[PDB]
Amino acid sequence: QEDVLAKELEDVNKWGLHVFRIAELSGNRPLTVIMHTIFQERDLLKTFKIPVDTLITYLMTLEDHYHADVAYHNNIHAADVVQSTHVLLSTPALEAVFTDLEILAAIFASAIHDVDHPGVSNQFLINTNSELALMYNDSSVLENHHLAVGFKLLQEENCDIFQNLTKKQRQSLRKMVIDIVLATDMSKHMNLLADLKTMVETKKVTSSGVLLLDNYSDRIQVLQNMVHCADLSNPTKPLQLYRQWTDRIMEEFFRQGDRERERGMEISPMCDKHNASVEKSQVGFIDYIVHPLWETWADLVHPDAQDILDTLEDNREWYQSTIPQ
Ligand SMILES: COc1ccc(C2=NN(C3CCN(c4nc(N)nc5ccccc45)CC3)C(=O)[C@@H]3CC=CC[C@H]23)cc1OC
Ligand SMILES: COc1ccc(C2=NN(C3CCN(c4nc(N)nc5ccccc45)CC3)C(=O)[C@@H]3CC=CC[C@H]23)cc1OC
Ligand SMILES: [Mg+2]
Ligand SMILES: [Zn+2]
Repeated sequence: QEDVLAKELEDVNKWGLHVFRIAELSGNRPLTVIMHTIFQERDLLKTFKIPVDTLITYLMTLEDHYHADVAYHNNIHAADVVQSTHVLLSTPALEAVFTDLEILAAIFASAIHDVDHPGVSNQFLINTNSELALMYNDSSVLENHHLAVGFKLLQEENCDIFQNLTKKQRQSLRKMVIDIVLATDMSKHMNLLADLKTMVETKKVTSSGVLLLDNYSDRIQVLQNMVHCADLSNPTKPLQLYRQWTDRIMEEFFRQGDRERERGMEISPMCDKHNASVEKSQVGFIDYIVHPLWETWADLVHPDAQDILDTLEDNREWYQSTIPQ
C-alpha cells in the first residue's frame, strides 16, 4: 500500500474523494493524512511557521480523541468535513476573498468540530443529566465540548501548532473557530440559513460583480455556513459515499434509540429501529434541511455548485424511489 494512498490523496481537491478508502489505507488515520496534505498544499506550515512534527503530533492526538466505536461521529467524519471545507474554500467565486488566517481557522474548526463525540445527541445528554450537560447548562452541550477539547489538546507535549502566530493572530483565530464550531449545532441552522438568504438577496440587488464581505459579521457568517454545508454534505456526494454515510448515521441513531427505549424516554425522531424508514428520513432530511441550505449556498457562489446541487437532486430521487410500501 502507501503508494496507493499517495495516489488516492491526489483527489484531495475534488468533491467525492474516497474518504473511506483513505481511512483503510492510512491505518485509520484519515484525519491526520488529509489535514497534513491540505496544510502542505495550501503552504500553511510555511505561512504560520508550524513545525511539521508539531502538526503531526497534534493531528494524531486529535484523531485519537475521536471515537472509533461511534458509527458516524468519528475521525472519518472529521476528515470528510475538513476535506469538504477545503474544496468549498477553493470555489472560484470565493477566490482571494478570505485571508490565510481565515482559511486556517475554517480548516482547524472543521478538524475539531466533533472531537470526543459520544454518539448521542444534545437532548439525550440533557435528559440523562449528564455531567457535560450540567457543565454547559444544556446549551450547545456537544459543540462547546468539541471546542474545549480541541483547544485543550494544543497543550499536550509538542502539540501547539499555533505557537508561532502573533498574539493578535491567536485571538482572531480563536474567535473564528469558536463562532464556526458553535454554528454546527443544528439548533442554530434556521437562523444561519435565514441570514445567508438575506445575504444572497442583498447581493442580487446590489451587484452583478464580485463578492464583498467588508465586516466581521458577514465574513464569519459565510465561514459558518460553509462549514455547516460541509457538515451537511453527505447527500451531495457520489451515491456510493452517501449510502455509507446513511448506514453510519442510522446505526448511531438506532443505538441511541435502543438506549432511550430502555429507560422509557421518548424515542428521538428517526431513532426507532422498529418504527423507522431510513429512506423516508433521508428524503425529509434533504427536503427540509440539506436542499434549502445547499440551494442557497449554490446561489451565493453561482454557478460553482451547480453539479453538487444536481447530485443532491439525483440522490434525493434515489431514496425517494426506494421508500417502502
Ligand atoms: C534546512 O532547511 C530545511 C530542511 C527541511 C525542510 C522540510 N520542510 N518540510 C516542511 C516543514 C514545515 N514547514 C515550514 N515550517 C516552518 N516552521 N517554517 C518554515 C519556513 C520556511 C519554509 C517552510 C517552513 C513547511 C515545510 C517538510 O515537511 C520536509 C520533510 C520532513 C521534514 C522537514 C522537511 C525545510 C527546510 O527549509 C525550508
Ligand atoms: C447521512 O444522513 C444524515 C447525516 C447527518 C444527520 C444529522 N442529523 N442531525 C439532525 C438533523 C435534523 N433532525 C430532524 N429532527 C426533527 N425533529 N425533524 C426532522 C425532519 C426532517 C429532517 C430532519 C429532522 C434531527 C437530526 C444532527 O443534528 C446531526 C449532527 C449535526 C449535523 C447533522 C447531523 C442526519 C442524516 O440523515 C437523517
Ligand atoms: Mg457536531
Ligand atoms: Zn459533524
